Amino acid sequence: QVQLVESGGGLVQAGGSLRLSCTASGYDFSILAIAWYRQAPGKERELVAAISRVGSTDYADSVKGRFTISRDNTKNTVSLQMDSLKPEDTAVYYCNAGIPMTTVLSGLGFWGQGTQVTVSS
Amino acid sequence: QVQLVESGGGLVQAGGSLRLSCTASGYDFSILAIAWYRQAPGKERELVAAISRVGSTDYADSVKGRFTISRDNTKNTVSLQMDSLKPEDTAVYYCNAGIPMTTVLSGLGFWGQGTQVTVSS
Amino acid sequence: VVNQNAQALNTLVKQLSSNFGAISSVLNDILSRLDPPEAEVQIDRLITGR
Amino acid sequence: YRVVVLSFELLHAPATVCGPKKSTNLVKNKCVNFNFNGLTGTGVLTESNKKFLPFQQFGRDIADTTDAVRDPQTLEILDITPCSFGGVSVITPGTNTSNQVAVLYQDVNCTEVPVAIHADQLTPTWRVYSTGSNVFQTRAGCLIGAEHVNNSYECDIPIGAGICASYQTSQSIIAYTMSLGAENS
Amino acid sequence: CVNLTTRTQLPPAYTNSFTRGVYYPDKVFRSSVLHSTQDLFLPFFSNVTWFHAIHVSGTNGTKRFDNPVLPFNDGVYFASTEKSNIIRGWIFGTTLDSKTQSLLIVNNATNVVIKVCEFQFCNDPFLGVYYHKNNKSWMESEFRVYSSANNCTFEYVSQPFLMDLEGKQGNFKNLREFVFKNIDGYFKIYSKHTPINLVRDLPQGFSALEPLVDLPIGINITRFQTLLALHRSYLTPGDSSSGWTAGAAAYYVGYLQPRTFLLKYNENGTITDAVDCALDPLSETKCTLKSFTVEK
Amino acid sequence: GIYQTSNFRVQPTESIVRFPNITNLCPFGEVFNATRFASVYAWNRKRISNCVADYSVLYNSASFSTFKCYGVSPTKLNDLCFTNVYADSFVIRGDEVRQIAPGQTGKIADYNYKLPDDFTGCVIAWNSNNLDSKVGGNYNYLYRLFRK
Repeated sequence: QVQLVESGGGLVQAGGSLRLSCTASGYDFSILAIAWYRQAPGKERELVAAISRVGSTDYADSVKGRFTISRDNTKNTVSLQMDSLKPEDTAVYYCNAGIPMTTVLSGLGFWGQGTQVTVSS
Repeated sequence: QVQLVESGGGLVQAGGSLRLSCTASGYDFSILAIAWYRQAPGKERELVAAISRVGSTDYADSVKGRFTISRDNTKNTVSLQMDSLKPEDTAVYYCNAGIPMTTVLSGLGFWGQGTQVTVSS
Repeated sequence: VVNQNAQALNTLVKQLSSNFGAISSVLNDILSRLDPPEAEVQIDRLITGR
Repeated sequence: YRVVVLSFELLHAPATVCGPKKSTNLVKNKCVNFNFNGLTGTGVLTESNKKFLPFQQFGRDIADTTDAVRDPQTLEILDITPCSFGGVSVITPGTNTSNQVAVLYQDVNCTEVPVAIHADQLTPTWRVYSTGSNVFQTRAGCLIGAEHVNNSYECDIPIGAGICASYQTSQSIIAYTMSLGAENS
Repeated sequence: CVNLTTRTQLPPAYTNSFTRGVYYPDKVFRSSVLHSTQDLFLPFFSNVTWFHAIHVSGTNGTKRFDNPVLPFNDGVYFASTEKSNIIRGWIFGTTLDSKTQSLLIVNNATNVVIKVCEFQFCNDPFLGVYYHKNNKSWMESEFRVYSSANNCTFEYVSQPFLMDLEGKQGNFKNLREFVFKNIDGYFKIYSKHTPINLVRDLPQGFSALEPLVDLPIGINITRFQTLLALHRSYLTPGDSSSGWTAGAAAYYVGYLQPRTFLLKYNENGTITDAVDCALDPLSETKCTLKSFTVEK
Repeated sequence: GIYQTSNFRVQPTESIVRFPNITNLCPFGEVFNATRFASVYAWNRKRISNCVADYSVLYNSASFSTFKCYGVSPTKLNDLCFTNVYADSFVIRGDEVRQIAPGQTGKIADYNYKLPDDFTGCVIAWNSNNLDSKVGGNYNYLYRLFRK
């Protein structure tokens, strides 16, 4: 079965940088699309980033130009780098897996456990 | 007994921004006034900023309009936001707690350990 | 004497089912579920225990 | 032209469409690596007379070691045993006397000895001791290179189970049952 | 789908479980072995809560509609001494509302319906069988358990427990045991059936519960229910008894706890005896030596 | 004397892997060998879930004019369990087979059967003249050409 494990996160000051990692197991990593969503207390889940199986990338307008997405197929890992982080970015980030049918982009794909990210003023 | 722990600081290029944190323990945070002082090698200690128990904030003339000082009573943490730094600001910063009767402003209150802040040209 | 020998052998054989701090007590499971770089340390823990 | 398009979707729901289900033939009385429904182990599957409950698949002993299994395809119970295992010892008289020796394979029937060594060694010598006319099945194992004799002498080289090997006769190594002294009345 | 009337208030009764509540922890076979397993078991001689479903003959009888809302915790052991298949199923869930998925098990004398759907679960569900011969023989038409069904995340069907039904008065001739557990989002149902010749309480015999059903559902169950087949006596031919009644039946609920049990597998490989290492010092001594008999 | 010199061990001969019966093999043939095929504008959909698939028997027959899988080999995709698989069956002209492709535009793709630019599914096409053609011709299909 599809299995995702989120790692990284933590507390960072405003203007700093952070990294989240998503480890994949139980399926074929080469033919899958993977995305990061985020949810804050009292806020609806919104998309942060997405990368398809062919290296195509997509970002949210709120994070476009600041967040970077990559995926190492050999290690079956997906890495997100956040630069110039701001307090609004504080949230729990979820790694989502979906066949690139808009399934990953629609949020109907597999889910992991999530990782906390806190950005102080 | 009053206990203050300083954290943050570090090295930053001119024009950067950072944050200093003062964690308070061993006393009632709601009824104490807390200030940030600084001292440079070969120089005399001087007041950088101060915040009373009622949120009133005061800043030194040489730093007024650039720094910010705030306090979270729930976390009992005093935060000092540094923006628009210059090489003259390099120093060790200390957190001083005292009853709001000029005791904290006079530098006669309790002292912590200090944190280094370095600004490069 | 017979019971002592039998229980010593029985405990020795049951000790093979102890993780000894490893993720699993089965060598093949560790090899399949992990890459060499960490499978080596897991196997080292199992080897030390056994 | 008839056209069919297969579209695959992986949602948060568990995967349920499959098809990799490799299922080989059943082999008995042969050391093999068996994978029964994810239970992997090396051994010799043999027909078993045990009667598992309808819901019971595995089978274990006092040592919590899998000693039996149920093949899912057909409701049959197969017991598992280690392939052969055993040590190899060399019964040799003093080199000052002769260089010919004998080989004892512990607690293994003489049939499996040629394979229980792989026989792929130096073309003479080792293959000579992997089989031959003088192959004796002892309770301590299989002895190759020693001539079994109905006589009984004092034990010279202890093999086990009341059986000892000597060199006396064209001198050759023989195996016999140790004589516990001389009869007297 | 509202609160039922004619509700009688009675306190909850308790009784002794004896050795009941032993099930095969795993699908493994062992011959003439004594195996110590630490798992969710029903302690020997434990407090098991009693529930009834009976209305004494005539209006003087007490109208009992036992179907209270109960918790689940780490596992449940259900027992039923019954004659006329009054107990027909169960409801499981956390909120018992359409917000989250819930599990329903039902038997209707012709099939077993097992579903994982978020119903509304009216505060007093029942089947409401009709005994009249309007069409011929009793027909089930007053099914009122949930107002609506939507988002059936999973459904399952198996053979009916049939068995059959008979009409007689006296000691119940059927005792059914079940064990329901949830762990790692995995529902497990063990069970056992036996004939009995006792009116109330449990026999002193010993028997094991073989697994029946497994369901891979990652729900967060927190609560337990029960399902009875309400009998409408107003439409019974030959008898003019008015109102809605429940046929005679008794069911016991016990709560499993993490215990270490020494099970004894005979040559057949079926459990023949068990020892609980929390009852008496004798049992602790027995399972510390891993023997059912200990010397002086 | 006698000296225990070494140890011997009989190795596994080749192997053995055993798995349970075949449970409700996925009805791939029911769609591939369907007696009736819907039109392109009304292509027939069949859902596939809770089953075990087997298409190697038909894949290796080499009886398909096209067996194109995007992003994965036709056989490699087998070694992965999916949540749902939808089979879309229809009949189209041979020259129109190219039109069933991801991101393609035209009178059929944009009005009858459209596929997204990111496509990982498979498209299988084979001759159907032996069933959809006879003396006098067949006129039992329709196609949509005009839409807003």
